[PDB]
Amino acid sequence: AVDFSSCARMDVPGLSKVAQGLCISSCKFQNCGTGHCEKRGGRPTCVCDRCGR
Repeated sequence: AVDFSSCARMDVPGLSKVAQGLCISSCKFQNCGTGHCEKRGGRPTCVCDRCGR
């Protein structure tokens, strides 16, 4: 929906990069789901949505 930011806070230990790398690739395999780290108060969520070109 918004291709500009993606865990650019650098607040997490650092694994968030690999955790999203897999969440994105895995959910991308379907070609209709992009993995995004939706975190706010410390709740890292793995949302997958990328259907429709």
